[PDB]
Amino acid sequence: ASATRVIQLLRNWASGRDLQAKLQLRYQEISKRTQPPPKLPVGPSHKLSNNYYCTRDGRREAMPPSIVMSSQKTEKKAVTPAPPIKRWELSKDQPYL
Amino acid sequence: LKKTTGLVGLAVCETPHERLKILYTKILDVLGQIPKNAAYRKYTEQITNEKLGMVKAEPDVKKLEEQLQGGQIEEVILQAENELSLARKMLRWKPWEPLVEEPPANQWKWPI
Amino acid sequence: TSVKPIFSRDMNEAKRRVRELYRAWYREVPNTVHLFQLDISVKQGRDKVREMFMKNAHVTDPRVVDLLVIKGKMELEETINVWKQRTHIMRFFHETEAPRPTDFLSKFYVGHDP
Amino acid sequence: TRPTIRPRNDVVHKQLSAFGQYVAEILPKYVQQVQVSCFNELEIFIHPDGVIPVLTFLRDHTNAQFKSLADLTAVDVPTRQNRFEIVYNLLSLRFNSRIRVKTYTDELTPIESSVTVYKAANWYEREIWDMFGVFFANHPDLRRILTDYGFEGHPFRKDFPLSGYVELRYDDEVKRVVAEPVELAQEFRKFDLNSPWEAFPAYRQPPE
Amino acid sequence: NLIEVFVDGQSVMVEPGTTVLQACEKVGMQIPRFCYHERLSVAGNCRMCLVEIEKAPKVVAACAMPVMKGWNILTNSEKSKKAREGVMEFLLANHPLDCPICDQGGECDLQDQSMMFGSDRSRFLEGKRAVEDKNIGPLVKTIMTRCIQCTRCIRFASEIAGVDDLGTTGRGNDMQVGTYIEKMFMSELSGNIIDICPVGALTSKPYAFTARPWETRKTESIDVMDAVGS
Amino acid sequence: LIAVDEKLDITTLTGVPEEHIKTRKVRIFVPARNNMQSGVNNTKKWKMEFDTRERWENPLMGWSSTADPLSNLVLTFSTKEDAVAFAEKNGWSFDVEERKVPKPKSKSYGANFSWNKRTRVSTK
Amino acid sequence: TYKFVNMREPSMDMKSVTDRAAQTLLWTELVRGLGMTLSYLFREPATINYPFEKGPLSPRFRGEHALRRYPSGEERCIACKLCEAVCPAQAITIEAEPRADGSRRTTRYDIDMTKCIYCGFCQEACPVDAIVEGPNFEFSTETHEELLYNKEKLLNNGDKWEAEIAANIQADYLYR
Amino acid sequence: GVRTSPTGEKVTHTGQAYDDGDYRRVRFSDRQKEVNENFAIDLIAEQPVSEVGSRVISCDGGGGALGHPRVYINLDKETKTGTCGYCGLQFRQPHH
Ligand SMILES: CCCCCCCC/C=C\CCCCCCCC(=O)O[C@H](COC(=O)CCCCCCC/C=C/CCCCCCCC)COP(=O)(O)OCCN
Ligand code: SF4
Ligand code: SF4
Ligand code: SF4
Ligand code: SF4
Ligand code: FES
Ligand SMILES: [Mg+2]
Ligand SMILES: [Zn+2]
Repeated sequence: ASATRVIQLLRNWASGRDLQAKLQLRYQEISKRTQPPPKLPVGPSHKLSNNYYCTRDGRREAMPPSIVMSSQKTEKKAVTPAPPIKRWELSKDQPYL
Repeated sequence: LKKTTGLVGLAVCETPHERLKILYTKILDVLGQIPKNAAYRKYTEQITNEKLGMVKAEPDVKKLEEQLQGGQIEEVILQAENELSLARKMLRWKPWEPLVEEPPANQWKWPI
Repeated sequence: TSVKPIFSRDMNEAKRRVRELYRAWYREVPNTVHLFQLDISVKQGRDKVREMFMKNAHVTDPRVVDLLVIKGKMELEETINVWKQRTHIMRFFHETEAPRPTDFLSKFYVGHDP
Repeated sequence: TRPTIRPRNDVVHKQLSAFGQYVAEILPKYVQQVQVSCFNELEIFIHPDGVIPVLTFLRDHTNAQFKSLADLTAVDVPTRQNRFEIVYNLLSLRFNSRIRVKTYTDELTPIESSVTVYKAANWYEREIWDMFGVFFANHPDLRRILTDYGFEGHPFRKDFPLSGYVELRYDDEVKRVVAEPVELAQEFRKFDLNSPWEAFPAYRQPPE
Repeated sequence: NLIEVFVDGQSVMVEPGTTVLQACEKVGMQIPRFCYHERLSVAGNCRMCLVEIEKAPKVVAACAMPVMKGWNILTNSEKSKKAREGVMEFLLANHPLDCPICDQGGECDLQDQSMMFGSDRSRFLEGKRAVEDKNIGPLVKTIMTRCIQCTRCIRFASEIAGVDDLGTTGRGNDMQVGTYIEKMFMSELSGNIIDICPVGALTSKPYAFTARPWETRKTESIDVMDAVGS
Repeated sequence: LIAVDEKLDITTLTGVPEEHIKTRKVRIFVPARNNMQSGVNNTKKWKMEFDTRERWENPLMGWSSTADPLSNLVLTFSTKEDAVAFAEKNGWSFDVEERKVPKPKSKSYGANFSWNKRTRVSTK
Repeated sequence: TYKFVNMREPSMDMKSVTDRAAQTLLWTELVRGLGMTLSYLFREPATINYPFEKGPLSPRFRGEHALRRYPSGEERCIACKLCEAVCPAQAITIEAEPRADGSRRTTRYDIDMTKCIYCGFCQEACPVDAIVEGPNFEFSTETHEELLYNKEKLLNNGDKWEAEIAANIQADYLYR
Repeated sequence: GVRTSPTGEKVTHTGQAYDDGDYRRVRFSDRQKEVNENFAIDLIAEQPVSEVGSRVISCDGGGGALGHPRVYINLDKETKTGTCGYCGLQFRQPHH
């Protein structure tokens, strides 16, 4: 930025940091507004052979839901919807603020 | 022994083992009033005996929390209380009876 | 058949609830005219209450009558708490709608409506 | 590999099926059906008066700690005798799972309020009442939540027109906003989009 | 007596002479088709209705193959799906890129059956065929680059309308549908070739460019120009 | 449980205006197949729709105006009985059209080459 | 993993107690906040000098609509109504008929700019790049009726903005 | 190519012009009528006819992916030019 050396020093002292390192106004460090043309990739289904839609058809593999039990239609162990969630580990990066 | 449970409104219990034993015994006593063939009775009796056996075999609180996998011992006590209340209500509701009524002919048919 | 009763097991209990709601609405018209600073009379308000009660006089189902008194109680509590504005209270009167013709010849002159 | 097809999780499918059988055995009086959709979602269809028992069980049971009510809504299907379908979405934080409970009702049949089980049911059931006309029996405060004061009709029913029946404007003669019958400068243009050819054979219904 | 056949393993009791397409229709399955119309004769030339039988190594034309006793018709098998994809690939290989300027628009069987039974990508890296447009009067507009040579108009003209003025001239990829001469196809039943033509090759000239099928609302009334009451 | 023997009537609860309850005749029908296509998938369910009302031209922009709330309202039913019950409980008048299904037809490819019958085709 | 945002306890040594007592009696953190605000005072403002300076924009920006032409001057729109079909807000009204030379061309093309949600679906769905959402965004009017554009207005917009529209489409057509 | 109606009102490229007795002309009083001066029909008629020595030509409108969908036009009828119907461009075979 454009600032006098006195003003920069006063700003640094008042805020207790080096503001010139982290500036909130953008000075020529950003990308140019004109860029070279791109050339994007195609994808996995852009082959000329071995590419039949019936083998890569997601929607047609959807099924009606499976009827586990219907009213119309040994000692079993009690079950749970899923295994119990594991206890979280305290962060190694910074456990406390 | 610990200062906080980390959860607002959940206080540390000084005597977790005694409270858990009391609660599990009370739960088992309530389950005795349910018909023997009820599926509810067998399952919750099984899991209560499973949990009650651990509280009588592990005197260390951290090891007991590890074995129960219920979070913290205060959470375990709260869940035992919830289970006891549910057992009383189920004794009142009696859900082991056959189905109340079947739905109409096409009540769950989809798409429609 | 054996349908679940919402509030009333018979039409007489439903009539009782209707009468209670009518008393409540009747006794609140002076307060509503005063609080909302309406330009209508208390007699006009009571006549509107009677008219709104009387357009459901053909109902013979206790469950429909229970639902009607439930909705009437809700819209009575909207008036008492001044949740409604003067706008809604006067929406009960249709003071801005033109008089719709009701005879065949007038409807024929006006347009295509049956 | 199949880059464009969503992978499946048979382990979670098995776990959900096992828990559905578990619940159906524990509560024979009310559970009418149990399904597991192939993207691993468990769904329990119950008789409408088992709402409080089934929800309290799913909340308080040790092997089903569904302490959180994610949502509560209804679906309107006019072709059914019980057109309205009440849907409860529960979340279990202890077992990191989610469940769905489905109930049916019509216009004149109340459903017991579940505010004694979940506190979010209060506003959820107020919205269901406001938008569909379903009455909840023992509700602390059942009134309109989203519609205008004095609004007549329940807009989310399938037989309710999209633009409704009345519209508002300010009238200078009476110096207030007025409600007048709806009248559109350009009428909503209804498009017929459905293709006359069947898309998914797996859902084909019997000719009957 | 009725014989028993199977569609995807489900038993159907069908009269002898019933075709595979009609048996699948009986169980509720509509086999894709371009050249087949139930009011016209059977051509079997578009090859879009090919299905697999349980033990047959070869696909059969569902529209022209009578069912035999104890046949299992695999309507959603790999062989049937690949056959449909190949046929649709050939059709769209020579078709022109005219959908936005085509009155058939959102009511085209080539489009709908390409979205339902065909592949979503094109392998055709050559030039397309362009066909001269014929003129058959003021009612029917012909843009014959969109013709798929299903010969419905020929069969309809001949059998239904008793007019034998339509046919196929030439052979091979350069086979064309028309009159071969500047003759107008004027008949009291001429718009039905507009209806039965699956593609935009035959379109209504009065209706040209005015609307799109999704916009329109449909009112079911009767006809008052004569006493048939159509 | 209580026993009441009445025809279901919910007009007082639906909030529809009286004119749109009493002057409306709906049409219960199965849609006719679009003759421009050979698919038959849109002829499976019953439809309920209202009678057409007036549409005029906007003085500004010339758009199409309407004053009929039920102009775009179309309901889908799986059965004629369901559609009729819905119309009856909502109090509308209704006209029911019986479903039209194509009759079975005898198709024979070999008929194109008859020795003595007129079914012999002059071209393929 | 997780972390605690507020779980630390202060040190109870006499030095720390005196430091906290000084912070209480002498408003140290309050003066620190004052210093931060003063630092911002001596920084440079971020305000641009509108209307003489404009904020950055991109070729993808969706502003006012326009109907384009081929280099010959012929309209690109062929009245295919794909934009009308895809429009979320039902803001496009189209009516077409054969032209005097038999072309498939529109007779009515309206866009209600008070109904439009400026989503850009119409220019995605256009197969001929006829309807575009140009770079203009300063077109506020004084009456509601002036915001109901028709074919003449949209063609005028295309003719006025064609250079910039062409440049933006050239810049961004390889990402499409 | 704009044209003026007998009432003084400009005629648009669709032929629109309010009648003499139409009240709706009041909206233009103390204001103007929005009419685009360039007529696409006139400009495309001003375009010349290209001659190519092949039975079938292809037009994509110019620019490739910045034009219209590529179509093929059959130049066999010697009594008329083949018109690309996306862009209205005429093509012909060299005669004589
Ligand atoms: C030789 C013997 C001499 C004997 C004299 C010894 C005295 C010297 C040492 C004691 C001096 C103490 C200073 C007196 C002022 C203290 C005020 C105070 O009570 O401090 C704060 C209260 O003060 C505030 O909180 C200030 C709030 C408002 C601040 C907003 C503006 C302040 C920022 C501007 C700085 C002001 C600069 C003053 C300049 C004056 C110029 C004339 C404590 O309150 P709490 O933290 O909330 O806790 C108390 C209960 N637990
Ligand atoms: S006939 Fe069908 S696929 Fe061919 S251009 Fe027309 S709409 Fe497109
Ligand atoms: S013009 Fe139409 S009906 Fe005739 S053969 Fe071609 S695609 Fe079939
Ligand atoms: S930007 Fe979106 S809302 Fe606006 S006209 Fe285009 S499609 Fe419609
Ligand atoms: S999508 Fe493009 S070519 Fe089609 S009608 Fe709209 S503006 Fe015209
Ligand atoms: S429909 Fe059978 S081959 Fe054409
Ligand atoms: Mg056609
Ligand atoms: Zn071109």
